[PDB]
Amino acid sequence: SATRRYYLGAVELSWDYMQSDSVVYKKTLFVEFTDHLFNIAKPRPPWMGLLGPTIQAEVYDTVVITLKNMASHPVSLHAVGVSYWKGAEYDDQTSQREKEDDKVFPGGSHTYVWQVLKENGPMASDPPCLTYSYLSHVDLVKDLNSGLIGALLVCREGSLAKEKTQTLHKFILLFAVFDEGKSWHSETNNSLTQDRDAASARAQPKMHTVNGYVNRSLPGLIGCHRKSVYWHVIGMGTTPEVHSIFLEGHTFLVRNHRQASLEISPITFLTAQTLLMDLGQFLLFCHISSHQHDGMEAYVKVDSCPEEAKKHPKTWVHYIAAEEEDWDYAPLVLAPDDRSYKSLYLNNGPQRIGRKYKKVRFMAYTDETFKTREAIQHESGILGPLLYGEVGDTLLIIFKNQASRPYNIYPHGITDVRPLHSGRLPKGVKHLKDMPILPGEIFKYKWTVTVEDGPTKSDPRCLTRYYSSFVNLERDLASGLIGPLLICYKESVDQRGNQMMSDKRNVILFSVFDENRSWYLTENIQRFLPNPAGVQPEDPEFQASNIMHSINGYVFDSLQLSVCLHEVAYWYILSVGAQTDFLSVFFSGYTFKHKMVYEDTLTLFPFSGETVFMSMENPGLWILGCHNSDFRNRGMTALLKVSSCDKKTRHYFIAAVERLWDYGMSSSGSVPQFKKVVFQEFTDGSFTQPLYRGELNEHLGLLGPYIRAEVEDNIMVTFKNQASRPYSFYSSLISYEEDQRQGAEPRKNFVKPNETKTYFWKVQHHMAPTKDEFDCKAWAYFSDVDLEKDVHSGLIGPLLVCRTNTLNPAHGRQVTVQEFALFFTIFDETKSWYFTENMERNCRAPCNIQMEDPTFKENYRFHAINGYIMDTLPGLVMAQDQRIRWYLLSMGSNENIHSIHFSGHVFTVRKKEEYKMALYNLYPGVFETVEMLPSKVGIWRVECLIGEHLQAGMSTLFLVYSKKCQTPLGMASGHIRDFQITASGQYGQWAPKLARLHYSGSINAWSTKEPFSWIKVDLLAPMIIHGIMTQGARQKFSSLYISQFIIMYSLDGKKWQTYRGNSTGTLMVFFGNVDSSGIKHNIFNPPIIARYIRLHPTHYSIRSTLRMELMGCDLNSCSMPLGMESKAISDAQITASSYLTNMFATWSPSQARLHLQGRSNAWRPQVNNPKEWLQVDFQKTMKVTGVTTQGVKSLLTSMYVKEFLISSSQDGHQWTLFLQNGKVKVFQGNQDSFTPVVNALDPPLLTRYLRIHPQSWAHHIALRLEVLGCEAQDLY
Repeated sequence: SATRRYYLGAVELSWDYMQSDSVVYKKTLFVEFTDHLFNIAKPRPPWMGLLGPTIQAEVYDTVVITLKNMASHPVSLHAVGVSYWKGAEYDDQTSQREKEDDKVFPGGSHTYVWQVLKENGPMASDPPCLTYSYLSHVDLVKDLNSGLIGALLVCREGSLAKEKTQTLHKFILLFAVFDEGKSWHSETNNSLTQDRDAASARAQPKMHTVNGYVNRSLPGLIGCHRKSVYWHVIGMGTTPEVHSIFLEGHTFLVRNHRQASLEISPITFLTAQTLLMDLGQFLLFCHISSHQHDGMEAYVKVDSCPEEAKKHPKTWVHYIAAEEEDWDYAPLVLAPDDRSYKSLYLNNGPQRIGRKYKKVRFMAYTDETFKTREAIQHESGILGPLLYGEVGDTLLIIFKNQASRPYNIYPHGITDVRPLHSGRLPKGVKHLKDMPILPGEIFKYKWTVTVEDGPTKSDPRCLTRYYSSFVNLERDLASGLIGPLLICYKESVDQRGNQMMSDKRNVILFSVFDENRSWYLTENIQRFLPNPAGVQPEDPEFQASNIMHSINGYVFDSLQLSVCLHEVAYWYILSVGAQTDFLSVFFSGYTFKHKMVYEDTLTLFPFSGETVFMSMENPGLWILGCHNSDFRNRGMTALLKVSSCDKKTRHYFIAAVERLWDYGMSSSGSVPQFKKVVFQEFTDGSFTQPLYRGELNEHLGLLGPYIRAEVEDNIMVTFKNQASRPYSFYSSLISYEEDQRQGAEPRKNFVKPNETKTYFWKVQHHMAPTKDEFDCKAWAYFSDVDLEKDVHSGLIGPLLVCRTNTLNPAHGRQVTVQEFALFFTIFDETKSWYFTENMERNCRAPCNIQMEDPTFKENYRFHAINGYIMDTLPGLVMAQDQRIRWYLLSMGSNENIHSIHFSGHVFTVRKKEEYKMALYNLYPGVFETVEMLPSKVGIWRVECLIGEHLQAGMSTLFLVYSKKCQTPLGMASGHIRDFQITASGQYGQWAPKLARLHYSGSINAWSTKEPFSWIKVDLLAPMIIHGIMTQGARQKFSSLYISQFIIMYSLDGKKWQTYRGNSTGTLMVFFGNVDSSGIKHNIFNPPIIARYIRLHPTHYSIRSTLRMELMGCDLNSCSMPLGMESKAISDAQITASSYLTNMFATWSPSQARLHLQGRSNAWRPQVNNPKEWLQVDFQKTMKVTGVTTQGVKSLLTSMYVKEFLISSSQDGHQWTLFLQNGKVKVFQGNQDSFTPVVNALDPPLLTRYLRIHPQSWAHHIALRLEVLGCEAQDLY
């Protein structure tokens, strides 16, 4: 274990972005220093720029970061991906010492210790170094937008030394979107802002930047020739805004996958690897057009450095020509609907052109003179002839510009384009991509595929690329110059062109052809419109009619993809259009194999493309489209008509009961109660009595019941709508085999109010997790009547499909792993099905009801986790050292990208191989199952780090408790005072005060006479109650067994919850022994967390007499034993002043084990004096909650220390006698030799050594002690 010590410091510096180091924007950044004196800063490479110093560590390493705060605003240091103990200021219930790390005030410092453990180490199938980051978590939004961020690297064991020899040449890239408006250092005009507008200063424009440098001013990026340079990418977006980072002529490698671009969602860490096999000053630019206008571009100045079954290249002769054609977007559609949105698109008027437009389409030809067209199918539509090619293949693209405008041909994946025989390119034309081929010219191209652009072994068989004209980046695509390119792997495409066993080669283009930018715009205006003078350039309606959201160039289900049944086929999806945001492309009830993982949502970034692989077996007609509500409404749909290519019943009952749901504002002027519809499980088919939700299912919240089923476990879900609107039940897994009866009619569910419908399907392998995945895979079910509105209303629930023999048969769920499903989304109640009723009931006059007002929409917007806003989601309890399987999922609009983070925790993602991650980025429709191992006990916060998403409140608290803190809570010991105990009634003799365990006389618990007599005990603070003792009891010759009570608990004394736990019934019957004496100590599994417990006896054997004792530990679960009876500490650590070690009866300190008998059963010093001690070592700074001294009975004589002391020391020399308020606290040791006496330290002592001084004893000093406490940080 090598300790690596850094000295960080947050300093305010006048950053200047563009100008290598625009306007001088004040920024606060982490700056490393040489020593703790904080005088000299370590030199920084120029390419780092506005980025915190890199912190590197290996497995089993430890870092001691001393963070000073020289700024004028509070700063913390919250590392990600490493283990540490209590830098986040949230509710965790910890003392002042453990809250200092959460926030650091200016002029102060704190020594964080992010010890790296084996769980943080990369797996075998992972890159040698993993990319993480650290930041300031005081405010998140303002901190990130103020530049406070660094980098963190967790490499393999000893891998730093090897990296020194074979330098992997790692680059640290920060794709920051720093916005000066929402930063810690935003314009100070807010002070005395009257008559001095803050918007005059350009409204603090956001700066799309790379490492703090904008518009190609990165002065340090220098690669090496033939060098596999590694990249470490960190995204910094407070707002949910994406980026697409491209490298000129270079393709990245992430997870052994050929990423043509970097999908940089707001907060993302990834490790890339680009094999630099070329010289020149390349460009690292953002390709999405709205960000292409921005300045997120950089220089990659690669330089030379000193040195230390087709299988042949085949030519591809093609004759592509640009032809002017009148394209009909929706030719086979019916009349436009009244004056709806369809009439905006497919209708003709003074401001509307209609469905026909003048464009240019890439047309194939069978000759070099371009005088004979080929056969173009209706499926392709606007797409040109298909282009392909294995690695190392030449593509003779003979291109003729038959159209009246200069157009050319150029691929996007292939980086080697040769102009056939060496010819002189005209002046000003450096490459073949910007060649303006004049009309009639037949200039040719040759595309040689290289390994650097071909698919890898881990990648799918073919790659989804495209070819298009590049004379103008926007208008050429807007005019219909698009075509597919298939860079396939070797031994998969023959010399003819068709793929080896090309069953159904289907290409779909989810792209938007903005007809406002078509080259033939004025021609369309003066041809297809009656009076061209009526056209206004700035008319929003005229512009709106131009835009045509189309699939393959078809709008409003004009494209009918006739796919065969029982047939295996591929789908190369291409989102290359005017869209500036990702598309949640989905197939109706069709999971597709993507990244070696089955899923029913493919996220495609602009100018990208991902191939998928699905086997068609579900009959019936389906609607392929995008999850985006608006895009599907504008016409981004297609009929995936799949007809027959003619050559353990786990029953569930779900109802959409419309219940008044609040977002937890009651616990977080009246509480705004919103009416929402939610799935709900019901016991019987009449939907009268529902399944009550126990403590283990309390975390579900707004979600529906767990629809759990194993492989080949045919689910049967009966759904009856208890609502006002006709909702439905539909999950992506439902195999509608009943659609085979007729074949073509669209599926209808539309379950009317007070109507019932049955869904029955068999779970198949493709929806089950694979061998390399976890035990249970997550899905979702919702309503397909209106996906967006139904989800916004609250109809959503997880459908877990697990592997064989994973769910426990008795409980119906996997018990060995604590399953936990989460759902992140934004809930704008202005867009709910019940919005009118909710708004009337929640906001009455003088409310200013304005659906267009942004602040009004904010109030109805709720960034919630499972329906709860401010860390309110209850029911998150996990046992330490126990496997957990979180099912993270999210669904919604395009602003629904979240960065799930478990504070002080990391999780493995067995997606394709066993990968390791610490910040998962979820996309709408993506249902990913992860597994985590809880290390430290306490309260940690699950949160999304996406700026205002967390600021508005998207976060929750989960509790990790130790299953070893079962200490008595103080009932019988007298720690629980009598005034805290109250009851309602009593017996003739027994009283509520006299309820202590093993009390004097016949009194041993509480007893009562009148029925329905509850008794409650106020613990004055929430505690994890692990159970209540139940042994034999009696009184006045009345032998009585357990009284069969039911427990109610509450955190405030009002919200009384009945406990069921593992019980399927609404309550758990706490029975036990039967005569008078059997020991049936009740167990709370899962434990009860409440400030108030209450006992309600139901059975009345004799009168009510029982036997009880509260057993539980506190919130921090620090009552666990450090280990004395378990021999956790070695004999060498236990030293004594003297001992009476003998032959038969050794009296050495090594025999001080708790509850050990025999001749050698305890420790007895040679001299019985008050100055003796029993110093024990921990080898680590350990928190000591208390000391439980005990006596012993050596043969016949009974000896015990009646009173002892404590003397702590961090090294064994600085002994400190324990003192309570200045007077030595001499704990009461023992009263007999057979019963331990607990003596809690107040406050608990963190120390490496402590001494037990036996001030008083009986006969000979005897000490069978046992220390209590939990592990803590060292004092580095």
